Amino acid sequence: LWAAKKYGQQLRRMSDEFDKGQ
Amino acid sequence: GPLSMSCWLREQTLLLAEDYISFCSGIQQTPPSESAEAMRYLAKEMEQQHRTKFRSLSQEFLDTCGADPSKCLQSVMRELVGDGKMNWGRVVSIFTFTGVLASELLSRGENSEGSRRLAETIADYLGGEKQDWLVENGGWEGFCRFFH
Repeated sequence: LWAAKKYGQQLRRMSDEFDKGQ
Repeated sequence: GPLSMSCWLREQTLLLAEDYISFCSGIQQTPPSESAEAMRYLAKEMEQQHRTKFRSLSQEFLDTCGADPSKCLQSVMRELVGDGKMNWGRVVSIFTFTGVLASELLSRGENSEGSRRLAETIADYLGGEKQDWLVENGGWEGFCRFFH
């Protein structure tokens, strides 16, 4: 696991939560 | 044509990114467009919901990236959507993250030139690399209506 993938996955999870509330 | 549409989408996105970044840089001005008003609200909502994590990520990012934050941001955006899927929520997170990044660079004594480069990176990526998805979803006017 390298930095860019770490940060991308973190942002992905927060985006998914944002969709759950929208 | 595809080139004409991409150029237009890139400019529309640049204006939007520049406005949000300025909004995050202490400047107070009325939103220039309905889409800007929407992005200001939504991207700050996402920040408020994850403020500590965004702050920590921005500082890690800038401390591991080095010379070219724009290049590093392209790699993050690529990995964010690395599962082939694209949606407006992921777009919002790109704006939220870049807004925090821009604010951190200003806190560290950098000039507004770095802010502009990040805005252009967002514009090139969404308006160029993701032009087909943007178009099929109605562009930034579709973004506005999707979030009512």
